[PDB]
Amino acid sequence: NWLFGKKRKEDADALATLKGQQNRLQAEARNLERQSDEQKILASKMLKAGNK
Amino acid sequence: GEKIKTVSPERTERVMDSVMEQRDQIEMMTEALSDPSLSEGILDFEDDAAIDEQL
Amino acid sequence: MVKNWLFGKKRKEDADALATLKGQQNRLQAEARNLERQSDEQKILASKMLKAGNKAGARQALKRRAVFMKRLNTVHNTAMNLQAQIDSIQTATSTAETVKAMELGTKVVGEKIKTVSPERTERVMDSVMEQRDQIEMMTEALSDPSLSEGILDFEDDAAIDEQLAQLEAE
Repeated sequence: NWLFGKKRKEDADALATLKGQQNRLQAEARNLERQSDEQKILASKMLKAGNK
Repeated sequence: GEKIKTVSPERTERVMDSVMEQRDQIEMMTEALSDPSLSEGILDFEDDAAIDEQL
Repeated sequence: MVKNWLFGKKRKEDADALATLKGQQNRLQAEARNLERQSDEQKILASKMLKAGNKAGARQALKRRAVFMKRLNTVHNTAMNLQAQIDSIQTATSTAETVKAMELGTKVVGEKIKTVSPERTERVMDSVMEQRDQIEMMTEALSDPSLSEGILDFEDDAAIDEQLAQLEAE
């Protein structure tokens, strides 16, 4: 009876937790990619400016 | 420290998880046995119309 | 009559630890009382230095009193910390007993749930439903009105219709 709704709620909560954690990981990956692109452009710029 | 090592928090988590699971299983077993579809059994084909008029 | 050897051993150890903590707490309370007495004496002395016409001595006595009250505060806080440790010991003991009781109950209910599983209850209820259906079909087969009726009107109730009409007119 009422246990079926509880099971559905538990599955939905577990999926919500997993998706939220995946959202944090995707945000961190986006930040890392931003930093890597910035770093590549900076390296090209300072090689233009003459340092190895 | 000796007490905390004996009854660790992981042990309490296991005990409470077992209590929750067993409570769920007792509820499901005791609601399976109480399904009104048996004592009802045969239901109105007219879908309560005769009992409506009786009331 | 089961002896719990380890339980009694640990009980003696915890009782000795509680006795040690209570004794040190009592010592700290006595020291706090003595420091309060000394502070009161210093305040009386400060009052006498004020009356006699010696403000420097009054300031001296009040500084000494301030040191005594700071020591009193430190002693009182230490005694409160010892009380907190005693409460932690008693809370850990109670929590251990609660977890043991819960584990015992869980063991019993687990044995019951394994014996009468939910699949077993599903099988029993399915058998009850099937047998109820078969009893209903058997007991309605035997009650078909076509027998006691048997021969039905070829005119299809016309004669009985007119008989009912004639009895109504009667």
